[PDB]
Amino acid sequence: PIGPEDVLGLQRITGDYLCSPEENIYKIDFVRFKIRDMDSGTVLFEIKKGRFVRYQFTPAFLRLRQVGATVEFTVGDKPVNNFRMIERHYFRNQLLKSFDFHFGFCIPSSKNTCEHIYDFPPLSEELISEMIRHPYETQSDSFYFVDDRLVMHNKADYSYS
Amino acid sequence: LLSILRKLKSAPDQEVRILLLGLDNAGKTTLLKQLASEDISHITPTQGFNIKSVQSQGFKLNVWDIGGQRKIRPYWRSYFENTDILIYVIDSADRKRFEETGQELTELLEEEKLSCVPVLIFANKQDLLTAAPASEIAEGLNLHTIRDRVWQIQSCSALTGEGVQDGMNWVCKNV
Ligand SMILES: Nc1nc2c(ncn2[C@@H]2O[C@H](COP(=O)(O)OP(=O)(O)NP(=O)(O)O)[C@@H](O)[C@H]2O)c(=O)[nH]1
Ligand SMILES: [Mg+2]
Repeated sequence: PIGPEDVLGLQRITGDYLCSPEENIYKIDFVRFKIRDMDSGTVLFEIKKGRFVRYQFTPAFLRLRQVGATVEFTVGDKPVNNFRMIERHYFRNQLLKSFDFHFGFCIPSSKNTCEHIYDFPPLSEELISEMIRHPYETQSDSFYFVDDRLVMHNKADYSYS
Repeated sequence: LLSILRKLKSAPDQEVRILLLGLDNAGKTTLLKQLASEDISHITPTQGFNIKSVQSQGFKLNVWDIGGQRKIRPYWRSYFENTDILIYVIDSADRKRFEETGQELTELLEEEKLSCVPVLIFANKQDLLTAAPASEIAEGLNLHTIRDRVWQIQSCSALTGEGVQDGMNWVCKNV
């Protein structure tokens, strides 16, 4: 019975997936991800589509100042109460970025989007070259809760070469 | 949205939640993408919600666009909580639906969870030649009879951007 409390203080990537696919009883499905630079307007990455992703990015991503990150997801036949997403990015025991969003109610058979528009954290030159030099050591956990209970867990690692 | 955030940054709770409602086809998602400086070309009817969560310097601006189709409308109530500003969008050229939209607005302004919430009414699609002017829409909906909150009607075109900043400037002044 994993909850938000268990996840919010973590200082590193999970050791392994924290639930099975069958625990996704609400059939929530992430169908699109988009990253844009808010400054120039340029879409740096978009994918339109099984719980692991490897991202092939460039150093330019680490020098951004204003970023829009969109997720798009569908929901099955059941209504979803108190849907919550917690996404955390790490490099080697350091928390780079955290996103905690309470969606609340999700309509049955819906297709929904959320774009997080945020100030990209000013990573030091030491950290930047360190993450460029070590691909896929930058990783993220995406935790999805329904009424404080973990129902879905996705993972990604990142390269900035 | 970026500059809107900065115009609201003094808000003591450090978060503002804006709810976008109105009939299907009114222009809600178009308005949202306009505000977000996003390409407005891939827009289809919203069968769910679209959210922009703008976060800077520990301030949080959340704008919620809920689908307006008759089958989505009954779920509007599930999104009322903690709303700071209601933006109600109307297709100014769809006169046959003026009574339908007045009815929905009337209901919203009786809702317990929306009591005292400032309401901006966007008389949208003013770029269309047959669009009713804002003053006429205001008369038709009896906006002058609103007792329990601050309100404003603003002529706009979500397509062209005209009138949008004036609407959002009123929003910023009235958070
Ligand atoms: N001429 C004109 N068309 C507009 C304007 N705003 C939106 N539209 C058009 O009106 C149609 C519906 O717009 P949309 O943003 O999808 O409306 P919505 O309120 O989000 N519909 P739903 O609630 O079903 O999602 C689209 O074809 C859109 O291009 C406008 O200001 N002027
Ligand atoms: Mg829409």
